[PDB]
Amino acid sequence: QLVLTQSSSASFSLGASAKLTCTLSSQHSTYTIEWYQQQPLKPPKYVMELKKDGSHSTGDGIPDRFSGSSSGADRYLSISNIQPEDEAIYICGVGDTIKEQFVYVFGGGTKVTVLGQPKSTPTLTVFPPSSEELKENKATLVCLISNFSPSGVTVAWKANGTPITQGVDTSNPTKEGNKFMASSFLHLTSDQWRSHNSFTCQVTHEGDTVEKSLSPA
Amino acid sequence: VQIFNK
Amino acid sequence: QVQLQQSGAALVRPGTSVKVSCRASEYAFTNYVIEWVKQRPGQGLEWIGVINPGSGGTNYNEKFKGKATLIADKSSSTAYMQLSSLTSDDSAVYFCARSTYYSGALDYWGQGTSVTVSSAKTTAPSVYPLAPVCSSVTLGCLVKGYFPEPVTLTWNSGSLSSGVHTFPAVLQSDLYTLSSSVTVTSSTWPSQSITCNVAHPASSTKVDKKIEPR
Ligand SMILES: [Cl-]
Ligand SMILES: [Cl-]
Ligand SMILES: [Cl-]
Ligand SMILES: [N+]
Ligand SMILES: [N+]
Repeated sequence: QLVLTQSSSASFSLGASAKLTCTLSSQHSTYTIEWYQQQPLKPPKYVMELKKDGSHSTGDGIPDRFSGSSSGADRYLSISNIQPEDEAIYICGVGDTIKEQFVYVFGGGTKVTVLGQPKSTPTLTVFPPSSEELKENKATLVCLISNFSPSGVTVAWKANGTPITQGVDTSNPTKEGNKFMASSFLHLTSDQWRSHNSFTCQVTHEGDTVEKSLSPA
Repeated sequence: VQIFNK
Repeated sequence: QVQLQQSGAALVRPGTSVKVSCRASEYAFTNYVIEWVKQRPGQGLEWIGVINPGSGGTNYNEKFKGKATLIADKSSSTAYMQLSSLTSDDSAVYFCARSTYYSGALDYWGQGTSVTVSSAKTTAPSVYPLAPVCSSVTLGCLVKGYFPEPVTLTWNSGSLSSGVHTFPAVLQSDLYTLSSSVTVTSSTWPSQSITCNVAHPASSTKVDKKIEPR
């Protein structure tokens, strides 16, 4: 039936021209589609209506770098200067009335990664267990990771040079402005906390390693 | 033809 | 000015039903259709259906017939979606969006309603104050063991907004843990009471924890 097809991922050197493909099921090669922009913890954004003649009708808030063209059953979204902010999932939508029933169908989305971007390395904020939590014979060590791009990180914890896997809970990155934030917690007994000379939060980001350590003394 | 009839 | 305000985060027990609400503002409700979309797990959107507010005319995705029930009430300019017999698959962010009766464009979208389906014990956070570690000082707040999401964290109930960073929660055995930090001058704290405020609607609790010096 009505099916929109896109590649899942696409990557583009910052500043270069990006061309994204949303192919229409052959039976519906003449259909008018919409483009949508999906970025993190934000509602999806209307980008344009794109007809078969290549006529486009972009929504509020959309830069000129965004253009539209058609080549048969292929509908295209063209971004002239691929900027960091353009980094998003691009999804195409199409409506038709089969019988007297209105359907809308989305394609799988194209996650666009802008390449050649300069990185931001995490900065670390560590907290020892509160006196209050220690009274319950529990000890949560806190690692707050700020100001990183790209999103990808791995967190490890060390107890005096030796890794510790148990009681480690690590969050997913989330976006704050142009960069990302994350959190890791190490769950110990108050004895384990007092019986070691140091514990270390170790974040690994794009080849770089950042470490901040805590001592019970 | 494409139809939008809601 | 055109705004679609959706209902709050809802915790639904498995095998029960939920009603989510989308209230329109700054436009004539009956002149446009309200459409409902589900956020897919990794990437993507899934169309649920549309309601013609004037006629009560509903169309649905084949997959949501017998699961979703779209309604709209002209008076309060509000659209409602009922989802029934919910499982963990129904745990997702659901959006309402506006479209013309003539085109496919969903031009204005709602903020989203996050639905959590679980039989997990509703648990109010345990909040610990985190004093500075060892002109300015970074204080912290630990929010340990809460279910479900969301919580709302402020400092001095929103009065202390400058230099706040509230980091993503972690999930482990149906209990969430979250931390926040704040950098203040030596002249603000400890001279002034600085509190981490944690409201958890599902437990009807609110805790204000004073950060106290060592
Ligand atoms: Cl592509
Ligand atoms: Cl209900
Ligand atoms: Cl102190
Ligand atoms: N402030
Ligand atoms: N609350």
